[PDB]
Amino acid sequence: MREIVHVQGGQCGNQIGAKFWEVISDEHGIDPTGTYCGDSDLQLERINVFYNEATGGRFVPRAILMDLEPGTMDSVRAGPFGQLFRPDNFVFGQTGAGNNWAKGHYTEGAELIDSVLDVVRKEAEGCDCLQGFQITHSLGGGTGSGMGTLLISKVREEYPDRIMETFSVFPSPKVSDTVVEPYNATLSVHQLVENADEVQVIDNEALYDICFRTLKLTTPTYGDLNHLVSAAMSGVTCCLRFPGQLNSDLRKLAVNLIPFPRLHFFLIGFAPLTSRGSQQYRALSVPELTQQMFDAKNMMCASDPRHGRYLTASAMFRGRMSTKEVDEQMLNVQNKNSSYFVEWIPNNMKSSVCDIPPKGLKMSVTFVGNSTAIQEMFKRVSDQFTAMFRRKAFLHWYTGEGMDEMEFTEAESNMNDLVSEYQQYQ
Amino acid sequence: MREIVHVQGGQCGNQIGAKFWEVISDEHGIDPTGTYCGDSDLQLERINVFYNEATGGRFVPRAILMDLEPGTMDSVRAGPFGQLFRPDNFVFGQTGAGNNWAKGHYTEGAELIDSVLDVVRKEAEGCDCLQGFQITHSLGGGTGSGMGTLLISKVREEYPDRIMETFSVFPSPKVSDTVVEPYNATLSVHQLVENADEVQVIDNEALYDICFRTLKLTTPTYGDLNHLVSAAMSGVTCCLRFPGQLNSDLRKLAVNLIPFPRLHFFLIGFAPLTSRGSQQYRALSVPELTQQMFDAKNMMCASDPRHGRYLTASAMFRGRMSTKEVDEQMLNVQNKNSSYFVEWIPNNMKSSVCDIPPKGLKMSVTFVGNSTAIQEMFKRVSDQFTAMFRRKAFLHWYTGEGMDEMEFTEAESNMNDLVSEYQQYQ
Amino acid sequence: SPPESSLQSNFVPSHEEVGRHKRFLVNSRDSLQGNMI
Amino acid sequence: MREVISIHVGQAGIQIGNACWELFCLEHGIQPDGQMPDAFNTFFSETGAGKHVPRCVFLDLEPTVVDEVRTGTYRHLFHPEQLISGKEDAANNFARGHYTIGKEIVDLSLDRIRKLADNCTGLQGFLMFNAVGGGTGSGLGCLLLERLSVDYGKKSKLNFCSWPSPQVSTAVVEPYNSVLSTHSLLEHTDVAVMLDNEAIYDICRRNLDIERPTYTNLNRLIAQVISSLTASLRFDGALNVDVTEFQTNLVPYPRIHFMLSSYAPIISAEKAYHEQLSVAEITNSAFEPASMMAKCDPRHGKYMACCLMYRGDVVPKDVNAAVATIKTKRTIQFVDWCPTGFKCGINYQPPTVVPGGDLAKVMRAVCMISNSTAIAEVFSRMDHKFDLMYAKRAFVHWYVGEGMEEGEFSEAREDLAALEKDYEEVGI
Amino acid sequence: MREVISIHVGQAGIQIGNACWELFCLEHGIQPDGQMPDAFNTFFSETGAGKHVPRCVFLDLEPTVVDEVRTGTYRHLFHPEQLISGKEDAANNFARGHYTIGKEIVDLSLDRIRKLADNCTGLQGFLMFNAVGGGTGSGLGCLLLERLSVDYGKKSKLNFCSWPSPQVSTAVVEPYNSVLSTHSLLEHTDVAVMLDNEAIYDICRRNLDIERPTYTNLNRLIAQVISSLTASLRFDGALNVDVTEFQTNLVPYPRIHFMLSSYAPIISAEKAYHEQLSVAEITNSAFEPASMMAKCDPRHGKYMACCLMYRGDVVPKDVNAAVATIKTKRTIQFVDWCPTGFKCGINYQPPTVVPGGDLAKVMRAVCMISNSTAIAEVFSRMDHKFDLMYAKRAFVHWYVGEGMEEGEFSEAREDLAALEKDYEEVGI
Ligand SMILES: Nc1nc2c(ncn2[C@@H]2O[C@H](COP(=O)(O)OP(=O)(O)OP(=O)(O)O)[C@@H](O)[C@H]2O)c(=O)[nH]1
Ligand SMILES: Nc1nc2c(ncn2[C@@H]2O[C@H](COP(=O)(O)OP(=O)(O)OP(=O)(O)O)[C@@H](O)[C@H]2O)c(=O)[nH]1
Ligand SMILES: Nc1nc2c(ncn2[C@@H]2O[C@H](COP(=O)(O)OP(=O)(O)O)[C@@H](O)[C@H]2O)c(=O)[nH]1
Ligand SMILES: Nc1nc2c(ncn2[C@@H]2O[C@H](COP(=O)(O)OP(=O)(O)O)[C@@H](O)[C@H]2O)c(=O)[nH]1
Ligand SMILES: [Mg+2]
Ligand SMILES: [Mg+2]
Ligand SMILES: [Mg+2]
Repeated sequence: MREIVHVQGGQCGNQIGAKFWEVISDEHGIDPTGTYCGDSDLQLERINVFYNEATGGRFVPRAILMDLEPGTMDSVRAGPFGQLFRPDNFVFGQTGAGNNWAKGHYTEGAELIDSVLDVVRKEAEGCDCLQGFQITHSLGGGTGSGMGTLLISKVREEYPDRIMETFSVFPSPKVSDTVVEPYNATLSVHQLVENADEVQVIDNEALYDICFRTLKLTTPTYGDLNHLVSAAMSGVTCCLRFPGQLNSDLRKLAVNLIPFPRLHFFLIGFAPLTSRGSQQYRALSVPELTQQMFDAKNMMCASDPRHGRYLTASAMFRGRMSTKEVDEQMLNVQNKNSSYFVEWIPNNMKSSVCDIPPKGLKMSVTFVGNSTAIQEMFKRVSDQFTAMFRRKAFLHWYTGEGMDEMEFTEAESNMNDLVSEYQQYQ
Repeated sequence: MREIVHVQGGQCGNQIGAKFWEVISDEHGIDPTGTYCGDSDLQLERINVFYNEATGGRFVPRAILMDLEPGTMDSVRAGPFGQLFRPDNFVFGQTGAGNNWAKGHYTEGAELIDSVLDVVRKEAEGCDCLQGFQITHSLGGGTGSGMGTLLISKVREEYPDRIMETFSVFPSPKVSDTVVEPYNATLSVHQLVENADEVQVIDNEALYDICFRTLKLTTPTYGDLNHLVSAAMSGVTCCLRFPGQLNSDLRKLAVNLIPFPRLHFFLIGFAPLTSRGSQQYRALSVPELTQQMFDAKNMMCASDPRHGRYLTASAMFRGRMSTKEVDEQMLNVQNKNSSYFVEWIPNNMKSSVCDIPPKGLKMSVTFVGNSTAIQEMFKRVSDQFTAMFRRKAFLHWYTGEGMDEMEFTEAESNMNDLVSEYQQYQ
Repeated sequence: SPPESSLQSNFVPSHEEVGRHKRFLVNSRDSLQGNMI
Repeated sequence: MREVISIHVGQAGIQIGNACWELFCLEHGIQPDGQMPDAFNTFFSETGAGKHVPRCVFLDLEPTVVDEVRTGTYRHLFHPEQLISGKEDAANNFARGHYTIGKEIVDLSLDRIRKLADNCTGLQGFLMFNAVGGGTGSGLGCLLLERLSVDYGKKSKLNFCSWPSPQVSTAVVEPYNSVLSTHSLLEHTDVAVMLDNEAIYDICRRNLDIERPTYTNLNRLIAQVISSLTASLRFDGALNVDVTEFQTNLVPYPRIHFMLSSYAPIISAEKAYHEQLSVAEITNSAFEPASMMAKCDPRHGKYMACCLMYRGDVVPKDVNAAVATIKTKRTIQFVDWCPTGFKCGINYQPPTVVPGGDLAKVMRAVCMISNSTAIAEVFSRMDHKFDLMYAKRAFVHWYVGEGMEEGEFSEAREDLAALEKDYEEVGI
Repeated sequence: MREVISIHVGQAGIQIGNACWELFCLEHGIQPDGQMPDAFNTFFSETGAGKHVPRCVFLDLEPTVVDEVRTGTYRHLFHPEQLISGKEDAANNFARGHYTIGKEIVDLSLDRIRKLADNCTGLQGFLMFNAVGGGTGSGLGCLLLERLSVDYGKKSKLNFCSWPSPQVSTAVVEPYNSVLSTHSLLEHTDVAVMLDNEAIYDICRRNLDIERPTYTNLNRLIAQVISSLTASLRFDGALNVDVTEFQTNLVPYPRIHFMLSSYAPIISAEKAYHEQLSVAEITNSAFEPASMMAKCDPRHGKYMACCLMYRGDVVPKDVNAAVATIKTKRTIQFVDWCPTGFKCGINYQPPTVVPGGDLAKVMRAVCMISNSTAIAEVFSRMDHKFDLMYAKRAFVHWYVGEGMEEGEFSEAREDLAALEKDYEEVGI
């Protein structure tokens, strides 16, 4: 009865959500030809959230593939699980957005946005009531930051009631690429503060941090760290997709995690995770998932939760478990670690229980929390932005294609006051 | 129930404790794959004092391997019973401790102690309450002494009410490997009085001496010594894990063996000991267990205890035996041996019966005494320390990483204060 | 062909490492409360 | 659709364009006659029975080195109008090539560039290769860029020059050709890369061990720079860096568009399979201040942006560690308004062995194109030589005879002088 | 992780290292081409497919020995630029090898140290080999110790140099060169061990019964010392001694680190069969003033620290028995401020014999490295040599004409004089 429409923009966005449709497929028994194998009532009764029928029995994903190049959307199509998406929902664009935010937002992305908005209006409005939109993009390039936020602006005015959950990938600046990361990041943040209900902040360095000091991988590749993101994307909408003892919804997360509308930037994480020679050494109980869901490194953003306070927090447990432990462990972290938890909200925790655990595992859990330590991400991009800005850095591309100087100062204002608003509640 | 964390540091601590986890596996029925091969619940009912359930049924030992060199602790994994240990309880670190106390306690132990407090915290806090800790380490070296001393001061302020039972090996006067052993010993002793509840001195002269005069060996080796220590190590703990006529937890050892808080340096002896000449040719009833534990060439220190008094003394017995024979034979000890016992407190002997004998024996005994003869261990190491420190021997190393000249003078003055306290009761 | 991903469907990584070891040639004795064979 | 048009003017441009058009042709596998026995679309059309024809325009005024193309092995691969020649040469004379003998071959060049650009479904850029220091490369080449900018605007004009080397130049009148060709290279050029010949000699004599290299061996390493720069145009990888990506991350201000090259997995047999060539090793040698391909040592300069293009079996996390260890090294310093100063690209296609060549099998490569204040010295070096020669008006009677006044010399020294001034004000 | 970069400088350093790498390749199982058919990590690298290039830097000013390795049986073992060599030698002159021609080769010396230490992770120590009684051994031996100290701090710099002999020195300027070496190996060498040729000459004559040994027949015993001392760094042992162990138990004061070495059993095939090789007798044959690899009997001084490296099938009980019978035997002395003084590192792996060499296949061996106050004699016999020669200013015009200033002979003599006055100060 409720549908999530996934729109993926950018090279980062298309590759992450290709893993997302791969993990949703085997959570739902979908073969990469559309056929469904394996017999279970629960794996199809709520598949309308992510798949539609095709009068051939083919379950087709709600994917609105987008990038301003015939590049990674060719590799997504040619790879495994690439025949699922409609060839119609593959809007190409041939001019190219070269890591420039104004390219996707103003001067090349404005002539293809009228087609991807037509596609998403054909595919999302043609039902009784859609639950919301799920947008996957990186705010580091030109396509995800530029075209992604342009569609975000147009969707929030056409549907100013639905939930837009955005798994944004902020530029992690300690080790990174492209020299225009602070320009593309800050020029998108001052839009995501208004017209975006939820923004889950993801940094690549934290994905390497899990891949090095939790999974003990040899060579963490882009596919492995896109798999960890798709774990969190599937885990948040678990109750929307399967029955449970304590069901939830994306609006239940929104109303229990947003004290004020501007503060909606969440730290995400997901860990019943373990190394290769330790799953047969490590147990599995609610306290053990709890202690690896607050700790330091399970966060997929490079922001230490100890360097701040939790305004509010939520926990999406999955699988067969006792309802006493899922309540008592959130109490136990609340009263033991009280410094990293605000007081003007008492009892800052939501728990919610799915009954169907993910494939292979016995129980999993995903964190989404509104920690005020997210100020150190906007500060770590602002101090790079003002460094370039004082001597008028790589800018004649941005100004030459139709941006005045006031847009950049307005970018600094709405992101400096975001840090200041997080200061008042820390 | 109760639990014990087995901290072990250095080449001595890792190799001796690996032998301990060998013996406690053979005594609990743990096969060298993680399973249970025996068939009796009198073994398994208290595996939750040294092990943790790990989903599949595998009993992972509750040990914290720690070494500031990827050397012999990699060789622990190679040998048998070496895959039971959990691989992220392995605290690695490349660096390389030269035999040096301030490398272990000031420069290189500091970047590595933050990981091992994390591992101790994840295990100890996972339960409700534990009976205490158990540390095996070497005073002579650098990584076992200097780092093991800093951990037992960190976990003292973290949990200032659980026991600090330290199976420590003291440097030997005749058997002298490592040149800077008296320095690292003296810098370790003066904090070991103020941050360890129980210290058990295990000198390697007596571990050799047991082998070739009572065990009648031909090639005494290091694995032979580590078994002799480990039989004592189970011989102090079996009243916890196994039932008995008169049970005795380790805090009952603490209060009955420590008349005054600074003096807690003990001597151990495990003596149903024999050879191949007389393994058939030897009665193994009660009165000669007490004859062999109260025998000079039996204690695990070169600290000949006829040259001193026996302020307190426990003897935790094992095996099928009667409560009158233990009481009247140790009353016989207090009667005939009267000059070598102390006189201002009565009944300086503690009874406790552990009704399960060790594997292969029908009864055994483990004697832990607080003899004032331990002050001649502190007289020989102080003799070697003053012989070096008069002419400032080997100090340019120790002052290099920021440990002052004065830190040696409170090290010697505090260790002289232990000599005087052990002297005034004699 | 893109590089292979090393992570299973249950989010446990697939193919293991080997530690860069240290010449596991040792010697073995016995005195295990019985004194040498 | 990705399509770059190469325009090789001058004798040196023809020869470096030769070594380039085989990393383009038979690296894609096409035979000498022009048959593979659509990655070729970056550099080639297709005319029926598997005939891919190079997207090149060869320009020269002496019909002797382009005639070697018409008579060599590869005469049936080029179309016989893509090898445009003349009757008489330009003779290191910028005014002859630009004002007198240039305006009879430029009308043929713009016809062939027209027929090769209306056969385009989106032109990425004009990769024009020339030799600053000669007559038709500094002359006709300058007029070609002025005509191409007026007609074919808003799409890039990446130029790799052959700027006159400091000591070795094999001419005497090259300061007049270099300083007066600066105007085209400063305004009518979107990306300019300084690429002299001494630094290629030094790379060949130190890493590659060929102690007697010829121009043919110099054209080798120039070509390997070009193939790695357009590697992501044609082949897949983790991250792609097309020619629009290239100019937008390496050009801080519109006037400053001058860069340096280094392609340093330079190994050869005995120095090839002995050395473990990891990602850290090749990145350190790329930033090493002797493999710069301009004699343009950056130890006295400030780095601005870098364009490390890893190519082969390179893992992205190994790129991440290699960037980090360059940043922590102190002598590799960066200007303060640039915390993020690298644009990492990764190709999957490995570099290619050379039979009878100089390099060997290497599984990974780096080609970083970097802008720095250190490039202000390659113009101040030739400021000394122009000032000495123009003092008593040597060689001026040539340049004035065929149609430029002597004030062209003074305004081009003014264009050079306003050029270095903009570097130290940016750096400080 | 554990790894030792070995820098050989000087002609004696080259042939010593040639015996060292002959033993290292044989023991670890690397062919002369660099192919096996973590123990290779301590001395070799790891190239593409099963290749192990030595982490060695051969450095010399004469070319006649370095190129002979390049044209010798181990040509393809080495990557062919860690064997750097100049065009002219140092002419048995410290001034020439340190001030004039060593400057144009030290830049290539440290550049190869950079590339050999960038791939390494956790370098344990620079093991330097030279002859201080020569030209380039003394000269570049100083110049590398200054340059490595100012760039690479912390990390240990061992130096197994060869001191001039008392009697057979094969030079006439041999006291000038290694007086000027004293400024180098005092405040810049971490640990220095004396290995002079006339002592291994007497060991070969007495123990191996080789009446007429060559330099090779000494260098193979030298390689046995390097194999035994870095043995715990590569093979598993009962007690582990690494370089950080080797300096913290054995170097009392910062300015007393001069050492002697002793090996046992150096016994040939015809004798080892007719004799027991046991832990006890290899120790008393080690603490004997004819197996010292310096003519310096310990009875004329007092020991301060000892570093017995037992290596083989040694049980640790008999090691303590050997230490006990050495704590007896009043012939051997020990200083009063060190009641201890025996660091015994035990390995398991038996020695590797070279086929066609001169040692039998032994099962156990010990390598003393000892510090004593008797080692002041090693310099004190030399004090007569320098005074008798500097008196009427002989051989001076080479040094002062080269570029080394006059007067440096005096404070190099005063630094050496303060070295003896430190040794009888600590021995009282
Ligand atoms: N890379 C490369 N450079 C060359 C080659 N031949 C000449 N040069 C360089 O070109 C410079 C001289 O300019 P030319 O290229 O000969 O001049 P041109 O472009 O042929 O124009 P004209 O002088 O009119 O013939 C010399 O300084 C050389 O360094 C070559 O084959 N390869
Ligand atoms: N152990 C050993 N010592 C050597 C060898 N060759 C020479 N020596 C000693 O080195 C001393 C002189 O130093 P050399 O190594 O010969 O000369 P150098 O250090 O290369 O300096 P130059 O005079 O410039 O050649 C002689 O007195 C020899 O005793 C050798 O092969 N092995
Ligand atoms: N997690 C992830 N990040 C990526 C991927 N591809 C690129 N990125 C990151 O995204 C940034 C580049 O932006 P990108 O989305 O690729 O450019 P766009 O296509 O113009 O939007 C770089 O900092 C990369 O680290 C991917 O497949 N997965
Ligand atoms: N009981 C026992 N003693 C040992 C063992 N290994 C070394 N020792 C003794 O302890 C001393 C060396 O201490 P060491 O392990 O090197 O200390 P570390 O450097 O801090 O690890 C030597 O005198 C040995 O006699 C062992 O496995 N068991
Ligand atoms: Mg009781
Ligand atoms: Mg020409
Ligand atoms: Mg020489």
